[PDB]
Amino acid sequence: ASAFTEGTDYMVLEKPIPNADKTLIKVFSYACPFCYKYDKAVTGPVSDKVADLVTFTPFHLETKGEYGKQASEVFAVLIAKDKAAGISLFDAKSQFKKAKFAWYAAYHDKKERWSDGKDPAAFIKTGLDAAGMSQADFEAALKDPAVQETLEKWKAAYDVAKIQGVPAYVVNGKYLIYTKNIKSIDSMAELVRELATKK
Repeated sequence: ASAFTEGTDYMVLEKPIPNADKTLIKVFSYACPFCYKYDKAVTGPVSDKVADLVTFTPFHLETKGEYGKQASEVFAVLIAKDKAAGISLFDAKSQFKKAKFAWYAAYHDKKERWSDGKDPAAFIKTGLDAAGMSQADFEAALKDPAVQETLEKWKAAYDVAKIQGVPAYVVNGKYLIYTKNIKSIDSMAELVRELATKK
């Protein structure tokens, strides 16, 4: 039927993310501990359960941390590359996934700060080395118009992140899930399916 409750399980965004129908967007930051937690355990299984209905669509939040935009640039490049190649963003071979988890580990587990903003080379190296992509290949791919448009789209992440922090899971660009009220993977997957099929 309909099992979930407006104002508790989810809310409608005042300003929807445009051009996002049939997506599960996850607004996240490399510098976000709960993003790491959810990425390790929840994001994959939930996305798998709803993959027949919505496409998993990461949105990186550039405003958080000293290297938010550098991370966004790398992620945008790596997602574009993975998707060109037909590789799932949860596949062991995903370059996006490798970079993402390398940064999560460095930042959250090893408390790496790469000289507090002054060493973007060192920051980018952590992600690119994990992904197996060269500095030169990254700077060249950054120029791709579709990558630049991804970066423009992700500017929308800030107003969504403000509401209840990150991670912020959004369905069809319209319905924001309350992270603190997520009960389980099985529950969240049904919540996403319910939201995805709203008129």
